[PDB]
This record gives sequence, structure tokens and C-alpha cells, in this order.
Amino acid sequence: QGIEQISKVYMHLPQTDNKKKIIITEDGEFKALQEWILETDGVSLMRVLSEKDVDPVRTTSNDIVEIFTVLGIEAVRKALERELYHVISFDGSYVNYRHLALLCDTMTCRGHLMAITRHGVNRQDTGPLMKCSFEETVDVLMEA
Amino acid sequence: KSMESVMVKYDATVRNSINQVVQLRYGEDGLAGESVEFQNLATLKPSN
Amino acid sequence: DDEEETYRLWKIRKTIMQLCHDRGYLVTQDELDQTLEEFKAQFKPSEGRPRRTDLTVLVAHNDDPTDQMFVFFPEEPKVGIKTIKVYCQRMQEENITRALIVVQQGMTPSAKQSLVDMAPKYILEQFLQQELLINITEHELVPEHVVMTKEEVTELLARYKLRENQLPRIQAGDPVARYFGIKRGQVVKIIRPSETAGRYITYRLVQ
Amino acid sequence: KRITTPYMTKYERARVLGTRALQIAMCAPVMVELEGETDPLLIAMKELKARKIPIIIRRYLPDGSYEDWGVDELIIS
Amino acid sequence: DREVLRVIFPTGDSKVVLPCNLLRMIWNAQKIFHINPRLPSDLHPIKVVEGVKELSKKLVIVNGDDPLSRQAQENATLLFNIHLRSTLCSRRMAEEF
Amino acid sequence: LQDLGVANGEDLKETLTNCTEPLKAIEQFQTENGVLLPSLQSALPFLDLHGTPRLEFHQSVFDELRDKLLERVSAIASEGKAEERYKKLEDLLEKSFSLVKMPSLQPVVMCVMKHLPKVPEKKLKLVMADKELYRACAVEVKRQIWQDNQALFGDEVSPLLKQYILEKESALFSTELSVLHNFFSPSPKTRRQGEVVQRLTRMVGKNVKLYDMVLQFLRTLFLRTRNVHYCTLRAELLMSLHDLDVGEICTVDPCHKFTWCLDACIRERFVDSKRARELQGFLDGVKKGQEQVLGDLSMILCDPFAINTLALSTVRHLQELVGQETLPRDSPDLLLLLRLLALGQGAWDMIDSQVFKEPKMEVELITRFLPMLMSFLVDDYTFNVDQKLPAEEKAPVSYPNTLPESFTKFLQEQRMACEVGLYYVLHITKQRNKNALLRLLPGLVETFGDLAFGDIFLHLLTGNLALLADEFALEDFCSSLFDGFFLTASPRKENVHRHALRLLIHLHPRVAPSKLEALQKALEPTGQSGEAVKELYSQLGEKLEQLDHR
Repeated sequence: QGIEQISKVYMHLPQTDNKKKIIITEDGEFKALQEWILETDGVSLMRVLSEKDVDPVRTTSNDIVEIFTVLGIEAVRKALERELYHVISFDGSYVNYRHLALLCDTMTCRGHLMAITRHGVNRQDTGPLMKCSFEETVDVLMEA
Repeated sequence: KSMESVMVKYDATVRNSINQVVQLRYGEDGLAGESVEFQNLATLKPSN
Repeated sequence: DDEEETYRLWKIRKTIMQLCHDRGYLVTQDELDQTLEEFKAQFKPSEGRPRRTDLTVLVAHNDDPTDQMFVFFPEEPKVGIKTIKVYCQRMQEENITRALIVVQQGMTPSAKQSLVDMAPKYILEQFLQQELLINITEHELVPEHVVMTKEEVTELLARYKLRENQLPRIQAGDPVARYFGIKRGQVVKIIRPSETAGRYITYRLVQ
Repeated sequence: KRITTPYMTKYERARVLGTRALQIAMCAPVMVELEGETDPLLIAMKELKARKIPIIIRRYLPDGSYEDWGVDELIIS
Repeated sequence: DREVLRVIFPTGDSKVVLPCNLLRMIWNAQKIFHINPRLPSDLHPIKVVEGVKELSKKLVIVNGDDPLSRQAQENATLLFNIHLRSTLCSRRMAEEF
Repeated sequence: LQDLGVANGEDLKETLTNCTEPLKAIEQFQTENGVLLPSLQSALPFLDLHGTPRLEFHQSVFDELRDKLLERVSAIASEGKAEERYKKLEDLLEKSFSLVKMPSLQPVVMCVMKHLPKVPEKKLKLVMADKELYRACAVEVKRQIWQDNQALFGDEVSPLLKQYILEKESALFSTELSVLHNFFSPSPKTRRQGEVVQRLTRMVGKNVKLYDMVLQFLRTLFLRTRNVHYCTLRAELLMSLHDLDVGEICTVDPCHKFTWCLDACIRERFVDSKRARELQGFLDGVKKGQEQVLGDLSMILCDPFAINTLALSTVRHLQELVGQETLPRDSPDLLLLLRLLALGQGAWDMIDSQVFKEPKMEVELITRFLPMLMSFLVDDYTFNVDQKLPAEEKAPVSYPNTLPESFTKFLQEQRMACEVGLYYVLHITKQRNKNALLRLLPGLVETFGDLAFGDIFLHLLTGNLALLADEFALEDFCSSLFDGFFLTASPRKENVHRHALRLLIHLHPRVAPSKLEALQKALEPTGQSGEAVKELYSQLGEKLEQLDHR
């Protein structure tokens, strides 16, 4: 039984409000509910989302290319923003959101995951001299 | 080097060297990061 | 398993009704709200009512009553060219250009090539059975997507003095792009909440 | 039929002051009455407050067009 | 506006980042003009409503009059306009400030 | 009041006057004319002890319990049996019809009537005869009256139709010259949000009889006034009804499925082959003994935007067929377009006398006129390819600007050839080729039914002249437009004079003042024309004044 690639599932209740289930009561008040959430060690998101009695709204992943192949480029933009915010604000350090938004928009501007590494950025269309100044000067120059 | 040339153009849009729109307004609001500051929305939390 | 197969097919049909409604096609309200018990009552879940031929639906567009679409569920695990031509003869009989084919697990590479071949005269889209078990647009990460009309795109480019090359892009094989059936040259208006402006409306050109 | 902001940007202020200070340093005629002023930059800032600098800023929009703004027309922020 | 904020902030976090610190400016106004909060005030509520409307017009991120640019303008300053109307509502002006 | 034996001010008068005893009389009145309940009979002296008038109490409880009247009739609207509903509504109706004369109790009667689909005839009559009642009554009573009273339904449609024709005249003659905006710019939905069609749909509700009365009104209006606009309104009303999902009218009108294309076909302003096949099937479905709908269909096809759709589809068909080496005869789609256009153009002939036979086409249209259009176009593209090919020596030959006159004969003897040639002229103006333009500009002067001089082509030509805004720099071109073509029908037709005058309004800065004054003097109103041309002349004089200062 089970779904392949998922070798360990930990079950726990959240102690942070961001993971708690915030609902709006009948009086318009925010109530945070303790709900069981399962954190895995593998990734197969389409199968888990299809699975019975799994909330296919808030169920997410920390793997970006899974979100891309499963959900789409805009879901990738949001999830990437959320992961960058998480890793930055883990140590209580605040960065203005517009910088994160600009980075995630730049990466996802071309409708596909454009990695900051030389492959993604030099793959993307820029001037020859700019790609030269990046890295990989000679081969860029030879192709140009 | 990924975000070298991304600039706020004179039509208030954020574009790269290729003149491709990255954001229609900077930070989705067009506001610089210095003058903004933390505040509270008074009507969010209170009951009906 | 005979037990869960009607549940699976019911959720697939629910996703397809939600899709066709989002594509503008006329879907009756109860079809979008059909329960599993209602689904079973509508027709044994296997060998008495699995019939992937019978589940095939025909829907009509609300902007044109003759613009119609077929959803076809083939009964084989891998669909071959002869099934593609069977559905082509079906379309020619009803004169419906656009069609949708579900796929149980996989599709023959030759059948991909035939799908690419008959694209201009007949727009048929394939979809894995696994993908349709959830409507991805309900996911919190997926923002609101709208397909713009041509006059809207021209007004947009005229307002911002833009060329379509300068817009952000979206691949035509994107799950949301496939969900809406958009093709290259279409423009998608994406509406999403923003923590600094409230709402943000961006645009993406299909590629 | 102008769409750019009516406010002089920080970079516009910087370049205008530098250019006008260079002009004043090159014995250009001064467009404001000055008293005990020798540094070109102070005279340029006095002209800027006076809105008497004789410069037009050409702002290029990202479509190959432009708008020409007299410096007196812009709001000195 | 409250319902809109409930949509935008489902977590119920009131902490937000905005250009103009409205409470501090109100306090600055109170101290500049020596506003005694123990006495009735001479500010008409309808003046508050009309003034906040004209101010909302005066704050422009996207300039234009076609539906596209107007919608973009209303979306760009949606959150700040919600905060402005909530903060400078006539009730709080007549009671708190 | 006295209908139900209730004492009124007349009773108070006869009990007050000729009475040496006012005091016991008013006392017994105020006691026996109070509120019927024992708690109040204890509380009324106490209530009144504070100087509190009984007025405030009476008014407040009257308003509250009258709101309860409105709420309870709204609730019983769809509660339980219809028999119980309509029985209680009829009872309260007869009770408060005594009090319908009053200003405070008439809304009770009207709310009851609003919840009644059909009503006793005497109440309907008294609602009609008393103008205060009818002006105070909602349309629920009025639909029922109109179902047996065609006169007032005509009276109500008449001002709406009058303002519709006034707005149509203003839009067809609105002074602004632009390829972008014109009379044919707005979408079908934008033209269907007009108050007239929405009010008429409300006034018809879901009754076929009122629809048939609207139909006969539209027939009379389009025929006796010879104005196609009513036809468009008919189609709008029908498509508006389809938006309301009134199956009582969608499933009875056979031209409703025709309106499926015609709306989808006007919003594109082009008939694709699929919707062409749809229209073919609809025409083939017309059986014998029900061919009157063909007249309706011709009326439905007499819409100006439908004419624009069909003409542009034919013009673009012939434009694209040249690359395929296909003649107009070699295009069954184009034959179907010509069939439908012929059936549409004779629509007023089908209303004037009930003609349910198809009008016939011209052979020389297929073999001479349209092949002459295609003659001019393929020579056009030939000299274009030659210009794009190098090595042209000194003194190159111009494009042949001679005109075959059988072409112009078909323009001036065949309304279909006339209008398709007009839309061809507009299309090449959008292409703005001066050579072919001045080649065919002669012969357009004499054309069939003054269609070259009608509102449609003149408005569209003036809209397309924005693309030719700078082309007025040549006095020869300006004379070709003005002295050649426009001014022939200016002094004899009002619309032509107005269209030339508004052309001068827009193009005054892009011509030398000598020619501007020449065209101004040539466009003097004839001494009997409408206010439009003289107002445009005053604007011309003002503009000529303003040009000398720039």
C-alpha cells in the first residue's frame, strides 16, 4: 500500500498560526483550529492530491518543479515567493515583500522555470555581451 | 546578473533590458521601499 | 476495484463539468453539483455501468450554440489510432470540430502525432485520467485565470504601448493553459491577491 | 498629452544639478541673483530652488517615444 | 472593504506595510492644532466623507480614464484606500481623534 | 370609506355642523373610533397624558402593519396552493379597491395586483380610465390590459420608437471622423442595453400576444416609414428575449435559431462557413404555408449591421479567392452569401406586398462585376510585385486608371452590386490605394437608389477618411472627393450635404484655406434644408476663422 517515493510520513498538529486552520466564525471572528497535518519526506503531489480525504486546496509541496509540472507557472510564482519568505523569515529577519515579488517575477517571467544558474539565464534571451559578462564568455561569444 | 538591468521605466512599469514587462507596477503598487512602514488594518480582526 | 471506480469516474466527471463551465460551455447546475450517490443512480459500477462510451458527454458553447465539444473516455488503457479515427468519424457525424479525450494511463506516440496532424481541422485535446481527479484551479496557489478576447488584448496593448513579445509568457503545455484549452496567441489575465496593493492583475501570452 | 509623473525624480535632480554646476563653472550666465557664492553647486541649487535652470529633461518612455519637460514645469521634491 | 480584506488576509494578520502612517499623522495633527479631546469638535462628518473621497481621487498610481487604467488604479491602491477609509471614518473622527 | 360602511370626513361634517353639542359628540367619536383591542383602551389615556399626540402612534403602527401587509402578500406569492393565494388576493383586492382611490391604500391594491397574472376586467378598466391610477400603477396590470388593448401598447411603444429613430439619426450623422469609432462600432450587446428594448421586454413579459402586437407595430413602422431600424430593434428584442431565457418565445419563434448566427455573425461582422451552413439549414427548414417568416427573416436581414456583415464577408471572400485562382462562380459559399443578401435586400418589398419568393441574382455580377473587382485587385497586386521587383527604368507606366463602364452600369442598375461595390470602395479606402481609388471614383457618382449617397456608405466613407487625413494635401485628390463625387448629391439630398459638411469640419486644418472656402461656398444650404447643415456651416465659419491665427 502507499504511494511510491514517499518513504516516511510524520503526523502532527501545528503550533504556528500560519499552519493552523483559520476560519471565520458566524460572528466574523478569526478562530484558529488545531488540525492534523502530514509532512512527508518524498514528493508525488498529483497522487496525493487525487487521494481520498486529502484536502486538494491547501495541500502543497516545498519542491518547485513538482508545483510547475502539476499546478502551473503562477502557482510556481506564489509557492516560490512563499519558500523564499520562509527561508528568510525563519531567523526573524524581515525583507520587504516587493524584492521577493520582483525576484519571483523575474524567474517566472518567461513562462517557465528560469534558474539563476548559467543554464537558465544564458538560455533566456539576452545580449551576447551581457551573457559574456555573466559567465561562459568564450562559448557565448562563439555562438554569437 | 539575473536582475542586473531590471529598471522602473518612465511609464511606471518594471522592465528588463529586453523591454519586456516584468511587473506592470513596482512591487505591485508602484511604491518605493523607503517610505513604506508597518501599520494595522483596524477592520480585519473585529467581530461583526 | 468495482467499489471505488464509480467514485473515481464521478470525480473525473465533476472535474470535467467544472472545466467545461470554466471554458464557457453550457453546463447545467446539477451537473456541476452531481453527488456520487446521484452519479450511481444516474445509471454495477464495473460491468454494469463503467461504460466509458456512455460517460462521453456533448456540451454546447454559451457564446455560440453550434460551437460544441465532445468529452470522450476511451475504454482501453492505451488509446490507438483506430480509436482516434473512431472519434473522428463520430465528430464528422455530428460535425463537432472540438473534442476532449481522457486517457486511462497513457497514449500511443503515433496517436500523439495524429492528434498534432489533424489539429487545424479538428482540435482534440488529450488528458490523463490521473490529472482530472482534482480541479487544479481550486488550489490556493493557483490564482484566478481569465481568457481575454482579441479586442481586449488590442485595448491592453494600445493602453500600455506594448508589443505581445514584451508580455510575460506561459507555456501552452501548462496545466492551467491545458485546463482552459488556450492555444498560442491567446492572452490570459491573471488576477491574484497582493499583500501590498490588495489586488494585482497581470497578463501572460501563451507560447 | 503627457503621462510621466510631474515630480522631478531623484536622478533627474542629481543630473540636472551636476550639469548646471558644470555649466556655471564654465562661465555660463547665471539665471539667479547670487551673493557671496563661489562654488558652482550652491549656485546650481539656488537656481533649482528659484526654478530658473535653463534645461529641458527628455524622458524616454519604453516604446521609442519621449516627453520633454521644462525643469520649471516639474515639481522639485 | 472588510469582506475584501477577509478574502485577502485569510490568516487574520492585521500587520501590513503601507506608505502613510495614518495614526501618527493624526497624532501630529492633534498636537499641531492643540486639539482638546475633552470638548465637542466642529468637524462635520459629511466633510470627512467628502474629503476622504476627494483624497482617494487625488492619490493616483495609474493615470488614465479608460476602464483598464481606472481598474488598474483602483487595484493598485485598493489596500491603502481600505486603510484610509477605515482609519478616517467619520465615526472614529468624531469619537477617537 | 363608505363602501365598507366606514365613517369619513363627510360623516364628520354632518355630525359637526348643525350641532349645538360638539363636546359629547367628539368624545363619543374619539372613544368609538379608537383602536379595537383591550390593552390599548387602558393605555390610550395614559399614552395621551404626556401631551403625546395619538397622531404619532397611529402613523407608526399604520406604517408598520402596512409593511406587514406587503410582506405577507410577498410571502403568499409562492406559498402552498395557488388557489388559496389567489382567493385571498382577490378578497383583499375587492376590500381595498374601495380604498384604491386613497393615496395611502392604493399601494396595497397595486401590490396585490402585482401578484395576480390575470384580473377582473372592471378593475383593469378603472385603472386605465383614471389616469392617476395608471400612472400610479406598475406594468403587471398593464400587460393584462394590453393583452386586450392594442391601442395603449401602441401609445407606449411610440415615444420609445421616436427616441430610437432620433438616436439612430444622431449616431448615423454624429460628427466625428475616425476609422476606430463609427455607427457600426458598437457590439450587438452594447446596442441591446438600450432602455427601449429592456422596457419592451418587461412590457411583454412572457405573453405571446403582446409579442405579436410588438411584431405588427414593427411591421407598420418599418413599412410606412421605410426605415430599417425597427427591424434591428425586432431582432434585438428577440435576442434580448433569448437572454431572458423565455422558452415561451424562444421555442415558438422559428427565427430565434436564425438569430443565433445573426448575433454571432454581427458581433464578428463576418459570416464563417459554419454559420453559413447554419443559415442554409434554417432557410431549407422553411416549409410551405409558413413562408411569412421569410419576410420576417428578410426584415431580420434588413438590419444595417447585417448588411455590413454580409457585404464585408462578400468583399473579403473575393479578396481571398484571388490567391486561390478561384472565380466568384467557383465559390458555393459566396453563392450562399449572395442568396442571403438578395433575400435580405428585398425585405421592404416583402413587407410592402407579402412576397415570400426569393429575389433573383444577376449573372453579370458573377461573370462581369465581381470578376471586374477581382480584375482591379490582381492588376493592383501585379504592379505591387513589379514595384517590389528592381530594375524599373525612367518614366514607368502608371496603374491603368481607366474604368470599364459595364461595372458602373451594374452599380447603377443593381442594388446588390451597388452596395457590394460601396463596401469594396470602403475596403480599398482602408487599403488606401489612390490609383484604383480614383480609377473607380468616376461612375460612383451615378449609382443605384442613391446608395452611394445614402447614410450608410457616406458615414463609413467619412469614418475611413481618417486614414486619408493627410491625403487631402493634394488639391487634385480633394477635388476628386469633393468636386468629383461628394457634391453631386449634396444640394439634392440632406444626408449628403451634412456628410460633406462634417468632412469639412474634420479636415479643415489639412487643406489650404482657398480650397476650404471653395468647398464651404459649395456646401451652402439650399435655403430650405434642416438645422443640421446650417449649424455645420456656422461651425465651418468658426473653424475658418480659427485657422488664420495658427
